[PDB]
Amino acid sequence: ELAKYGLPGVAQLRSRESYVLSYDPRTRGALWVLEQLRPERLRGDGDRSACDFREDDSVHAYHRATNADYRGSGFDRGALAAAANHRWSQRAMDDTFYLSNVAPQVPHLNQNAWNNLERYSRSLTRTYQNVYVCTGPLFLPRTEADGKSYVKYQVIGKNHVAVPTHFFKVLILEAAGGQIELRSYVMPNAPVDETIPLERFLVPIESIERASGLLFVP
Amino acid sequence: ELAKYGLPGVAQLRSRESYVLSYDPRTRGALWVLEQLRPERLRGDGDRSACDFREDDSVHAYHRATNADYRGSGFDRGALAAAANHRWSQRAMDDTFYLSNVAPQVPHLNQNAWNNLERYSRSLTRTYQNVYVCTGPLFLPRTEADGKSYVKYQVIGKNHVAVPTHFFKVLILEAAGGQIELRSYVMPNAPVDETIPLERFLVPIESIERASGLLFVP
Ligand SMILES: [Mg+2]
Ligand SMILES: [Mg+2]
Repeated sequence: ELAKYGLPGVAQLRSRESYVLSYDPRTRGALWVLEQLRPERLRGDGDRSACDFREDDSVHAYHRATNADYRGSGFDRGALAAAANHRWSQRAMDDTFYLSNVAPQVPHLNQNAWNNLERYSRSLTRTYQNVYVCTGPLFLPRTEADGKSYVKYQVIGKNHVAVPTHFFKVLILEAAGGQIELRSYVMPNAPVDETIPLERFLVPIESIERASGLLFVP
Repeated sequence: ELAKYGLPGVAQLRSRESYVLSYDPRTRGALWVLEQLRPERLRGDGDRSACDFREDDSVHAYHRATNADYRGSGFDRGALAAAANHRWSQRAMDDTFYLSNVAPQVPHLNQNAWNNLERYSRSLTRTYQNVYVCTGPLFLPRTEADGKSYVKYQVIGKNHVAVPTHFFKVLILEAAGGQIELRSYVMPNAPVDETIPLERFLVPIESIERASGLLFVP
């Protein structure tokens, strides 16, 4: 048999209380995380200190981000499935502090501009019955003086956790009616101004689908 | 439950007559390719023109490598599963010319030193009843002027096909008496001296396992 000893590659799905993620052991962070925020269900009892992030013991130690990797890095532990999205229940929001839900994020971006869009998705849960949000990183290519195009991203910690160049957020908004409503955003991993209107970052989703390796048109 | 709209990330395993691969839609290349070389049966009468490659149709057109991506790159279409490994059957060799089995490779490496390593793998079908080979790319970080580590690789064509910085090859040498011995090689995607003994590119498998995100030890 060709599979006599096992295949080296894992399809690394995780389904937590609060989201589903697909994990990439090479980047030491998630490919995508999808949550369904419904209203009804956002605001609730439960909280946790802003810094109580935990490594994921379901990920092999070879490919597992640790708090030490972020230590001294200048990057926030930016959660993709946001914490205030799941104040519904306690470990429903404890699952959002696993480092599998986290990518190195420029702190000004984590606290102001990505934060405003997190609010926007939390505001749009108001016009539509159900709001599904899928979030993840981008590593976008970039030319230099020689004319050739390069992907270049920073790598932090001894475990070499990748710092994304960009992040995407795609929302498909509905149950209560007829169900069109797809909206796609991308911001660079950089101190982007809070003043810029949120929709200056709208992008067609195949932009994201080609770059990310994922397919969203279902 | 939130999976009501499927998942955007499909794990990608193809099984051809000659190998199992696992595909990466973001790099537009295989994460690994798994062959089982057996002492002679896989050297028969098959043959194929050396540049006759097919773009894979089992991969969505947003994430697939094409021959136009390679055309002006300066890079060889280096087959990870070697074509000479499967003279056994015409289809077993035609499978190795799928572009999903191919990564951008510096042509001097493809034809002198990587070639010697594959000729070395085919050789060791002397001593061992079975020789398993797993080949794949590596994207290794390098340290820059500012003291930070970055992963930097070129992308070619307008599907942005990742140019690996290194290549790994793992030999699982099954001796006739059941005994299995392990061997691991990493060579840079560069013109490297074919006169250097292949012994100098030996590396520990945990090193490939931490860099690639794969787990090999059976
Ligand atoms: Mg945050
Ligand atoms: Mg070759």
